[PDB]
Amino acid sequence: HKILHRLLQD
Amino acid sequence: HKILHRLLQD
Amino acid sequence: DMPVERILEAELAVEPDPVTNICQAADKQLFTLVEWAKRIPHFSELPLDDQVILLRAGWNELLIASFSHRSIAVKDGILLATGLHVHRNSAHSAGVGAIFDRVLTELVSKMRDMQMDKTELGCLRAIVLFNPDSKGLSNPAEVEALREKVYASLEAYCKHKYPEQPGRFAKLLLRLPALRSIGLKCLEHLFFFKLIGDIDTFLMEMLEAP
Amino acid sequence: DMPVERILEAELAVEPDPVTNICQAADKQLFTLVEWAKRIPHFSELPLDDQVILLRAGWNELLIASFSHRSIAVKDGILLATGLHVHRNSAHSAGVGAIFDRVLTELVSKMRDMQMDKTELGCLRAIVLFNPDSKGLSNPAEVEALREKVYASLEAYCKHKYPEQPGRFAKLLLRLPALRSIGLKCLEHLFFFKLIGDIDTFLMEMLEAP
Repeated sequence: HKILHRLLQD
Repeated sequence: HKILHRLLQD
Repeated sequence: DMPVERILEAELAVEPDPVTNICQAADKQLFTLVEWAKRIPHFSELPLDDQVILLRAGWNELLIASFSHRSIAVKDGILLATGLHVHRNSAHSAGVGAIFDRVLTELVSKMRDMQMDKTELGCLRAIVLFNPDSKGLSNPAEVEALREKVYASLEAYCKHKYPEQPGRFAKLLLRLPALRSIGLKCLEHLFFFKLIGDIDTFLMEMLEAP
Repeated sequence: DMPVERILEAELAVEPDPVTNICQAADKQLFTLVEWAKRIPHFSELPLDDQVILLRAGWNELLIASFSHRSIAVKDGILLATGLHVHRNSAHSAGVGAIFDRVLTELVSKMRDMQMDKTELGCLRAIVLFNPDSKGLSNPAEVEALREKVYASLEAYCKHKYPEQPGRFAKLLLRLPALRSIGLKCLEHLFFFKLIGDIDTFLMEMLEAP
């Protein structure tokens, strides 16, 4: 789930 | 819905 | 007026391969459900057509609530009204382990951990019975008002019996979304079992189109 | 600690054929959803894997809650975040009238009738965010404790702002089962739209298997 991950990281 | 009806009537 | 004593009385009055067994038990419990509903204050005074609507909308959630609470002293399993215990491993090997586990973890275990009592159960079920969102109702506002009375009576009973647990009332209401989702998933399974026809008449009527 | 002021702040910070339009708007709102979640107290302190689990479990209900409340001054229709109003008749003639009507009668109209305010909305959404029944969570008890804090703060806010409406807190929590059932039905439709492929990447990721 790359998009959600990248957005949660910053 | 005969069964439910008959049971609700008495 | 909606006294929790009468609701308790209603619960006490009705006290008694794995998919086949679950189904037989459910059919049998549908007859008992009607007898229970008639003991809930003001329900029998509703127009006959509305009583029908409410029971057809709520039956599966009402049944799930009962067998879950019946099963709270049971380890990893469910006590059916027929006297038969169905365990985890048995449900897993019939291909229904996922839904079974949801009931166990979201309902049974949480009922056990808080020690939900029979008055609390009866009130939650009466709230589910008086569902003002049910389609076709001749007067939805009358049903909403009966719902409001159950949960006002429930809140006062929790604050009195369990004064040291201020969050308990909300905790009870917050099992209802889980109950709704599990009820919907159960219905999908029942329609599939009906399709792969390897189901008694009252359960069958409940699965008919309106 | 879970102050309703911060939850309100979170809501205010994010303020902005029909199935295609609904989908584009939903994709766009997924980005905003992440920004909202990070403003809800204690959420960003949860392990990254848990934050992921909670958002994947709750996203569709969180989005439905927002567009319903946005639409309360709208007659027989829905205000999308894109600025477009979708009316009843339009949803009916696209073959999605049933689900549209449920949102209107079970959510929009009931939010309007009680004048649900933005703090109340934000709290209900934070309760939906902190769902301790989400599968895979490394510590479900930590999520449950954050849920408990939101609804304790909500109950105190209702008793203070609306002291003449003692049933209001329960009334709020009792829209959550409707929200859950409508969220499930929406998901079924989205999987069908994905199948009859006549959907942007974030919405698509949300519909992927875990």
